[PDB]
Amino acid sequence: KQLSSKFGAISSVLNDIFSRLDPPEAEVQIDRLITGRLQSLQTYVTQQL
Amino acid sequence: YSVLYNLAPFFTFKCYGVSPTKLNDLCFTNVYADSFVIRGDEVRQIAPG
Repeated sequence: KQLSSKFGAISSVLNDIFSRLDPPEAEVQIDRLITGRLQSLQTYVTQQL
Repeated sequence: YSVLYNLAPFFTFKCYGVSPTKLNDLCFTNVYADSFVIRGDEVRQIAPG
């Protein structure tokens, strides 16, 4: 279910962001998406530990 | 969109919710064109929020 979270963006698919939005701020959008998913993965890893 | 993005016979072209560079790449269902004239003082008002 964490893959379905927009995390404040306009879409949940990074390919859609890359092919739909201007790259100079699509880089920032992709950075926000990957850091949100990284934080979710860190939380899951702490729960697993 | 070459006459709108690649070529500029119009004074000002600006896209907010979509990428102006990849206008030809996207595919949509339909477009609702609103044509109207504003004096130069109030043309800034055509923007969300």
